[PDB]
Amino acid sequence: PDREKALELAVAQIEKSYGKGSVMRLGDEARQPISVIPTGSIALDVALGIGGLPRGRVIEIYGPESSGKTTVALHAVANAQAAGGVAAFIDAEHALDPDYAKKLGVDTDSLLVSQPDTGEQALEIADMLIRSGALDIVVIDSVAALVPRAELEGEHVGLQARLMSQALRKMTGALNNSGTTAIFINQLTTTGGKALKFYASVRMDVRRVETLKDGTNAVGNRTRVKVVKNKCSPPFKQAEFDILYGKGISREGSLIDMGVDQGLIRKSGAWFTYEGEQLGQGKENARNFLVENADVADEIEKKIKEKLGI
Ligand code: NA
Repeated sequence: PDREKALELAVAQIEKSYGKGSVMRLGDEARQPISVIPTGSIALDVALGIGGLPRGRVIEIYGPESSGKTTVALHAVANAQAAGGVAAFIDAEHALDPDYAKKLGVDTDSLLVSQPDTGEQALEIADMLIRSGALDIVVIDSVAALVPRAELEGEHVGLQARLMSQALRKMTGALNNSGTTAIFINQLTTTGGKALKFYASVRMDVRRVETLKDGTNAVGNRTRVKVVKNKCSPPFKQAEFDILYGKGISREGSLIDMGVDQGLIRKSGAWFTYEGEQLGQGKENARNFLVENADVADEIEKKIKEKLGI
């Protein structure tokens, strides 16, 4: 009785002294912001607690080569644009496929792109963009590619981490004020991510778990994402979803998964049913049905959000 108040007091002082998400019980509900950047998977949006990526914060998305981390980033870009936002993409990798981006939903024509000469030029340009107040989202591809000028110009070793540290402490204020989200893509956490690990409000570990198949042909990959860090909602939640080659994150696939998870979609055998109606036999028909019938896919989306507050 007398200790329940001391803990509430303790938590409050921590909250006041260090910020809103400085301590949380893992069973807590998330405090919902006004706006967020949805990820493309409702499952991931739920895993993040606040229904998507936070605004005015640093995000890290890391994983192996071709884990899907860039696909997740590009979906964040599409949704930011889809709600009238402007996007930028700081590219030190030169791997971007705009056609793939296009099929996800990215307005590539409007997408600001920069291919900077050095790591510090990359971060300075990003910061220049962020302070404009005009961007909703900027993506940095990638952390490891942010090679310092000195190293590129042929000149001890350790200053890439120092470059990130310096840049992030300056960038973090610019992001809060602007309400711009910065997503750092990072490989396997790798060459400056040790500062990013503490500056990031969200960190997402992205991985392939199995190849999806249409008979013997590889159509895509089931993808798993763990929110290892989350300052806006309890951390350590994970989600799975499908990335289909040439299309990206199957929005409809996630609606079904979370649909059955939430009891909104029942399962009379291999038949997925919704509201007395039938959606399809097997996952693909249920999936294909939802894209062909966008109105019911939004019905299922609104219902899932209502049950969880997302
Ligand atoms: Na790409």
